Amino acid sequence: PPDTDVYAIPKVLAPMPDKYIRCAKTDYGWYNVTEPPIDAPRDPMYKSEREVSKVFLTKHYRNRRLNDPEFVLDFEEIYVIDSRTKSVTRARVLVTVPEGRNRDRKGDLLVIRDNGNSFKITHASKRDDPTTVIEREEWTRTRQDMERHLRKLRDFSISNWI
Amino acid sequence: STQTLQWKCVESRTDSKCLHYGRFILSPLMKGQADTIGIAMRRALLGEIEGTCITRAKSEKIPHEYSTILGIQESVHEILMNLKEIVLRSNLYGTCEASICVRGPRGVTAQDIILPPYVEIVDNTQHIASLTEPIDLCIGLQLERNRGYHIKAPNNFQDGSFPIDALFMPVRNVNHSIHSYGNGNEKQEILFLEIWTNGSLTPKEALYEASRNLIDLLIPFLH
Amino acid sequence: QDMLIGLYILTSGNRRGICANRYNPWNHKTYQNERIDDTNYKSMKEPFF
Amino acid sequence: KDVFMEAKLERVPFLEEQMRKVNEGGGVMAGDIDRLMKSEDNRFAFVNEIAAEATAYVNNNRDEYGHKKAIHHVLSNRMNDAGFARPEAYLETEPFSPGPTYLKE
Amino acid sequence: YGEQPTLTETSLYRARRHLFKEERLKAEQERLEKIGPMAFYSEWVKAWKGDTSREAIQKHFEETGEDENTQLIEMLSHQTDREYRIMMGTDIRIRRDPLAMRMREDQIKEIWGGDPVYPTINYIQDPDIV
Repeated sequence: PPDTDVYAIPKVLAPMPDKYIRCAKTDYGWYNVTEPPIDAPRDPMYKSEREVSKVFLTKHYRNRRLNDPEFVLDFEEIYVIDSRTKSVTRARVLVTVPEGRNRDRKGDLLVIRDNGNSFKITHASKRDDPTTVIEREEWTRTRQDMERHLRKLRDFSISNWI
Repeated sequence: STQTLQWKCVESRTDSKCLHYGRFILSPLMKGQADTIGIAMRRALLGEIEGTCITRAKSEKIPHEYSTILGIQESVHEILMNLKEIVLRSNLYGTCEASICVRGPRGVTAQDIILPPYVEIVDNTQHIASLTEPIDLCIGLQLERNRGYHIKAPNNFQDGSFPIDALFMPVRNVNHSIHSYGNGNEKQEILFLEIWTNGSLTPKEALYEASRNLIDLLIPFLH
Repeated sequence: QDMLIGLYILTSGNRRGICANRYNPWNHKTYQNERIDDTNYKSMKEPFF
Repeated sequence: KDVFMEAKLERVPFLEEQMRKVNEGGGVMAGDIDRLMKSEDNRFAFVNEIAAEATAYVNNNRDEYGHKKAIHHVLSNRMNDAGFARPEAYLETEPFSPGPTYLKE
Repeated sequence: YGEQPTLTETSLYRARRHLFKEERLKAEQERLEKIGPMAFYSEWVKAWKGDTSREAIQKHFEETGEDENTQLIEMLSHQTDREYRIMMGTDIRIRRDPLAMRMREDQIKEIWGGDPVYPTINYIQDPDIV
């Protein structure tokens, strides 16, 4: 438990490496910004603390160095450290690149998705714009609400237009 | 009849190298003149003055803006962001060329911008990038000078130039106010103008330029 | 009333979803698609003030 | 070590116009009264002390008050002993007035 | 879906009006580029039986020193008041959608549903009677 001396081995849900692997440490946080009450003058008007919930660990490409001019992350092997239920799992990354097994590792953009579950690898040229991703979920999530709202009308069966 | 029209400045303060504040008072004006003058001069001051700034940048061996290079602590998008707020003073028409060809694990400032003599840098403390590796970088700038409300479409996609679409502001805020006085039979009025400016233009030259550029438009009605 | 309406209109935001785009942004197209990333690059996107 | 040294200290510009409207609206006096009352326990005692000091001011140098508003005089005197320039009696001038009276909106 | 709009299609177009209006306005503006100002500002200027095309405009500019700015001014000189007032709908800051200022009388009459059953001639008076 957070900052406690009582130790216990975690739950293993997948095979783990038995050698020395040089990997990188990630995180998945929200930055809660709840607004606390004001008691005295000059009391803070807002709060902030990270809520890391998933620590992915991505192996280096054949365990290279940090400064050598061949730095590439090995996205095939990624291990997920959950927080809600203490456990370590190996990721199930997917590759849609037509090159398949034989490819250039100097740039293969990795896409993570909902709650650290989906995992895809795509060529770095076809990276989605920041606005397109935001507009994509907004369009999908609000088209369901509009359809749900319009479902109660008597003419919903004979209709069109979205 | 008496006290013909004139302008006088009481407050004129330069805070920093790229900040300029001025306030100006007009002469006895009749009723209603102050509003029209303030509105017209504010509309002219906001955008009428040509502003000289970069528009493009030719980065070599970078195919997309999210392709930050090792040795530079600022991403390519951040390099453009830094090369968006640079201040230049000039009287150019059209365009020119520039370059940044250095190799040193050190800081880079505005002095690195090779410029023709008719474009001069306004500040010297502005930062561009943060080099920390012995690598060679090349960014071919392209200056330009348009009017206030100029709308330009992206072009020249062949060589991989990254648009740095800018504001062309020498001004930053204009604030007009009026005062009025009555001697019992005469409603003498007064105008107050407050001008901020980028730095490539003293905020008194703005008073002259934004009036000349409006008189130029109003003259052809006498033709 | 009046100041409240002014402040509400000021802090009202953009149009979130289907009220800002007629067609879905999934719409696999307009990628400037070819085998290389050397094509027309407009990318209107949004300003980066 | 904490990287917020200057991000929280960058000077806000364009403040010159939001320095004046405080001065003719009585904002400086209003923001000085509360700072004078920031240490007082009972506000009524503070008000009575101010009134008595103003009465003494009127008595000692009678032939000056009627314009200076001796209450403003004592408030300025108390605010002027800890910095806080606060011109005498909070007197207002008309720097640009070749006329007798402003319209006052 | 059929012949008449349903009560759900109307309540959805009520949500997405501005998108279709923007598409119409964008198409109208894009027409100006290909057509040119001379021919575009000729629908509202009747009684000008010219060429209105940026092919013979160049021929006229070769024949006479008038460019593609004085021919436009010359056409915009027999406009008549009513035609100019109607043309003003294409103003850069009024922005009337092209569908509105071109709807037939029949379509406009359907906004309030045809003529009133009780004749309006019973209400109309003359402002200069005793």
